[PDB]
Amino acid sequence: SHSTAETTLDSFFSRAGLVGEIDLPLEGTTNPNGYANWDIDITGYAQMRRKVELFTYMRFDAEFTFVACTPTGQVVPQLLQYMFVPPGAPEPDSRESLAWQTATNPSVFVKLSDPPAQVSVPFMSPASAYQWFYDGYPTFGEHKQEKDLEYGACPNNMMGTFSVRTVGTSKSKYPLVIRIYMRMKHVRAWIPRPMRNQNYLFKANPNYAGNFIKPTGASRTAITT
Amino acid sequence: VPQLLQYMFVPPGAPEPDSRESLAWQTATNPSVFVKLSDPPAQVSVPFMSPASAYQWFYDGYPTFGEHKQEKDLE
Amino acid sequence: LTIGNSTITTQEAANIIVGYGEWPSYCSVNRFYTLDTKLWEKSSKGWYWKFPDVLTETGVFGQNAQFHYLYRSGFCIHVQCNASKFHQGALLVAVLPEYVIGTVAGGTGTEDSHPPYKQTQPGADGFELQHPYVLDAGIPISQLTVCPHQWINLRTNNCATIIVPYINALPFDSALNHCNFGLLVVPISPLDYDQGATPVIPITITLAPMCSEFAGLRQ
Amino acid sequence: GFPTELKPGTNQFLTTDDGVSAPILPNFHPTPCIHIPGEVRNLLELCQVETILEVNNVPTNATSLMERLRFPVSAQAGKGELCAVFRADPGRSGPWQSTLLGQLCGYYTQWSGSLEVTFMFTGSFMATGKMLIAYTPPGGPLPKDRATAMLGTHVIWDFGLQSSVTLVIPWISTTGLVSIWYQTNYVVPIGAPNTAYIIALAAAQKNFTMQLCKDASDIL
Amino acid sequence: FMFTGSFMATGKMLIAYTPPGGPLPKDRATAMLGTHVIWDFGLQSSVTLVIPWIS
Amino acid sequence: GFPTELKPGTNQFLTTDDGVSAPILPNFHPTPCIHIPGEVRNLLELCQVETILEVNNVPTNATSLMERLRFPVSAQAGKGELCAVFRADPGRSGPWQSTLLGQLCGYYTQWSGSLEVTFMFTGSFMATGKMLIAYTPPGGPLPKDRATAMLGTHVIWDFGLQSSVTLVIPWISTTGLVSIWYQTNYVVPIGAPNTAYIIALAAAQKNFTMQLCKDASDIL
Repeated sequence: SHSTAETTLDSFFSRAGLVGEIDLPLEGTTNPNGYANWDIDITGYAQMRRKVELFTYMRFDAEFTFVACTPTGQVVPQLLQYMFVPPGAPEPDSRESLAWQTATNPSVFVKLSDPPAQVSVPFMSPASAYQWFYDGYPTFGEHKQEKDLEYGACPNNMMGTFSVRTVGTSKSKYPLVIRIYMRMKHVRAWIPRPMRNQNYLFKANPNYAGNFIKPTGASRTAITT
Repeated sequence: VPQLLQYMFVPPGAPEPDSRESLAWQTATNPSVFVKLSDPPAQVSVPFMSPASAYQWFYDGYPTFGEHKQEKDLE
Repeated sequence: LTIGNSTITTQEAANIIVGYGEWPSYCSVNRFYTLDTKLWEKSSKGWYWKFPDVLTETGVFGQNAQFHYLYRSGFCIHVQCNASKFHQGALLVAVLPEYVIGTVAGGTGTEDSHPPYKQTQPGADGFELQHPYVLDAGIPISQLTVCPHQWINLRTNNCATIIVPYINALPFDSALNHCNFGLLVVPISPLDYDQGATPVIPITITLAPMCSEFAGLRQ
Repeated sequence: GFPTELKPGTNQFLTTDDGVSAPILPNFHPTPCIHIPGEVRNLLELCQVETILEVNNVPTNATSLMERLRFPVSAQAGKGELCAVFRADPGRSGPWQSTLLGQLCGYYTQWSGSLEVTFMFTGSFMATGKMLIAYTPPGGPLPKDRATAMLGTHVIWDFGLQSSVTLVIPWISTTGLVSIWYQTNYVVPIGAPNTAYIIALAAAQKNFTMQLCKDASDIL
Repeated sequence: FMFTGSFMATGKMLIAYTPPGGPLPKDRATAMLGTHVIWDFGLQSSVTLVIPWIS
Repeated sequence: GFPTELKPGTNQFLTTDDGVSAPILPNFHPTPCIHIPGEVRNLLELCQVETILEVNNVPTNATSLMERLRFPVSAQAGKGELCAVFRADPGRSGPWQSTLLGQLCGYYTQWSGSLEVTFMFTGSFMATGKMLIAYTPPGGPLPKDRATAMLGTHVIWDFGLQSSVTLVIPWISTTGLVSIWYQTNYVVPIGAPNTAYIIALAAAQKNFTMQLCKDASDIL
């Protein structure tokens, strides 16, 4: 229409929603080391995933934000860290790891009492556009018979990694609950792909299961209204 | 007190939340904002959402817009 | 252009269809490839093909294309379906870019290792769809028409053509490393015929790429 | 420092905001943009593409999905009703959630415009007959026979044309009904198949558009 | 070549020529590599072959 | 004071920021800038300088490092393979981490462009012979002999020229291989040393560049 701004592909992708959920309890077994990590899995949520396979070649940026709250929702005087891990850089392995003080890894000091801060990452893919389907082998190496260390994390598709840590030699005094939101500014796609409609079986692999359901069965017969 | 509260606008098409742990809270298409109440009060605005050209406080007809005029429709 | 005595009888009244109104491009020829005839049956569900890996065995320059790395050509694909005037049937031809083959993970435990070489190699003949409603990939068959395609009806036509340029995942593309595309043929209305008539419908597909590149590297 | 106090509500965080943030990498240079034959602009042109529609939904077996998307026709049935396509409302369940148009409209609340459909016939070259396309406006009662439907806007099928038969709905916004009826009996020459199957196509017109987004998701 | 089928018939045919010296043909694929003529039944007898040289 | 509320995330502290701070000394005057013959602009021109490369790595003794950077040649070996330089990938360990080009690329993640190498010979003035330079493209199997390598892009060495022999790699981006083979036997006049030692040089071409920085450090 004349006012078609709300109907464009940007508007069709203009929404900040739930992307990540990571918890850091004071004591427990989910993270007995005081820190956690999160891989960017857009395909994890079938809501946002089902959108992207409508096209095959697509480009998108993103911005990320962090929220710190207690199970009751109170605010406490502590700081938390966030840093982007490029594929070449190594992930942290311990709470006292040397990766925290690495200069080449961008990190920011943030006070959670300050209303939540938000950061953005530009286009990091070495290729021209993202490809959600790679019609070939997951690994880009010359070997096609072994279990290579580069399997799963290929330089041609991965788009980064985040880690969280509370810095300070003194022990943390409060429980933490962390929620993650993301949104895109520039989105551009080239070629449409038929929509994926049937039930999913795996979290990131389009393989499906032998029990067949149809998307609709409401209409009984042609003669029936 | 140090706590946060949520506010979101529900369009007529969207479904209302039913439980505290409902899946509607994390729905992306429903606009919601994270706000700290310690911050002096925040204010938000909504533009013209009526599908019609202007609002009508009196509808000289049936409350329901459906084709049935005898039952207790959900609408 | 004959290999000894290869002078087939070809149609001169093809129905010209253009793709997006765009002819192919330069660097970013008269050999007509011949494939084995396909038999269409009443209970048949449709077939599929994968290029260029399977194409490197049928063509005269295709056989040499096994050793050629890059490509630079325009595709004129001819699909031919000859039938009598009193036969019944309907066929769909379409091209699905970046067509990822959907493996089937059955059994009591929903987990499998790296795809077996048996599934990866169906041969140069082609394979049959297990459940053609989802194209054996969980992708609904209702939505193929958004991609380039053509309608083939026995009452209407006997041949069709498709022209598609090179679309790849990278500006610098490898044909022997990256799977480009594939062709899908599936019946919509099952073929019917009178008792005693010919029960086999021939299908032939013809394509004519221009040329490929050798490449090569040393240490 | 400079004397100015922002009005209360400075740190409100709403998703709709047109905010720009400092890049995490202020020195990286993005990869050059290339030209790709594929290109997408809006949702309107994607609605302008043709896709098949389904009518029959009797069988439910896994190896039986195909005869759903098409409906049969036989010469024994005559002067009656073959198939009645369900009510015209793409957003709701029925015929249109199978095609691309309804599903994309599924991510929206209300829409307005005009819709058009085209029909294709898959009979033998030696076959002939007459067919009727019936459209009734919303509000009007259910059609009774070919005569009642013929009063309104109807399309008559000729087998001298293969698929030139098409219908255009002037307006859609409780819902309209369309049905197919037997104007004459089906006659077939001897030595030819006694039955055929029918398929149809649908798309969206130029003036069709959506207004407001909806947060709708079903699986998973 | 001339064809004497019915007006309602259809099908596909192949004409194979191999140059002297070359081994015997095996199937349609091997012969298709060389100069071959493909027969179309949309044409009645337009199918013809020309041998560039014989000695 | 002036009515405007900044969006949340005002005090985020990221290292990449292009922020300017008030000087601690607002009255000091910096020392005048002088002209120095040395001058540096980017990392590209520093890659455009020549540096030696190493092949042999058999001995490890402290007083034995020098015979690593050069590899020997003898007249007894003929019609075979003298030395096979390791896979072409400057960032990873192998040949190139000894030279300046690989080490500076060590502070980066990915790179693209073309590479060139030049070879120098240190034989006697009275010596003669023939030599072969072999390059195989990535993907291709390992070379077998001089004949297989000769099919691809190869460089033939002539002793009528001292060091005019050079090789250029059109593209590098799993890794390529280069090797040296004996095209003919080594012949030497009587009264001359029976063996010699060989050295080589390497550099980067104009179109060679890096894209993204990496946080890599080894010692200490």
